[PDB]
Amino acid sequence: STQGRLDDFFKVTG
Amino acid sequence: MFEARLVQGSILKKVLEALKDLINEACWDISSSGVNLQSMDSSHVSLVQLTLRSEGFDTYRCDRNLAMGVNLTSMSKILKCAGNEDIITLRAEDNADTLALVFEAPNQEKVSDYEMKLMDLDVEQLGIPEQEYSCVVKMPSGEFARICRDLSHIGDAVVISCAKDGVKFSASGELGNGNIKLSQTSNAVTIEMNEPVQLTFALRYLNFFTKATPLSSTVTLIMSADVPLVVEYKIADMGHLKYYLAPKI
Repeated sequence: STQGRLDDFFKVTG
Repeated sequence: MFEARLVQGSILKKVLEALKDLINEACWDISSSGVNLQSMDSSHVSLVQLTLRSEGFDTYRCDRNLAMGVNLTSMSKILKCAGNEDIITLRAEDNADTLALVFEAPNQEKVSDYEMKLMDLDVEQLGIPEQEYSCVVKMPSGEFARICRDLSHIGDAVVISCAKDGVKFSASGELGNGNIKLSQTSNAVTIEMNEPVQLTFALRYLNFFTKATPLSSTVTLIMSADVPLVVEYKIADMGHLKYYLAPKI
């Protein structure tokens, strides 16, 4: 229903 | 200095034709081992991972390991100025704010020299748990592209489902609903299922990925429960181009 983002699955930092 | 000479310039043209629409800015990681790239779209809905091993290049030199920030739109344009059988050479200094691209026509009398500017970039670190190989699909890259184009007319999203009958793609719209089913019997399409999986994805991004179709005769689709989808194209014993895609809900 709603488009997910990779941050919800992968660990993202920068 | 960095210097990477590639006989089949088409590969680099093809690479950027794939990225430019999916991604605008990106950082190029250079090393003694080869060229790699890793970046996510502004929406972080997708991730790209490129690998180009030094052994694929006719001439390779990298003294200091680099991290070149680049505009891929600006860079794809320069590669338009390259022919499909131009030997392409990349060049840069140990401390580079510019990137040099050199195309050598096969006629042995035309040589182009383009020099583009780099940009200071905020890179991202990741972050990935390795896949559960729940469902894997090997098949012609073109067929995959065709499938994605067809259902793009039907709806904005696709539902992918695995079984041993095979794997199935489904879309729905105000027009109607369409389902494409794929079965294994070769040999070629290949479906290795270890568990039944069922996820939803946006066709927009899949259609971006498929512009990498010219790079490989085949495409690989690794799919796992509630983890992002993986779409892989091998690059002629030089490496691979890997697309990650986040599902819905």
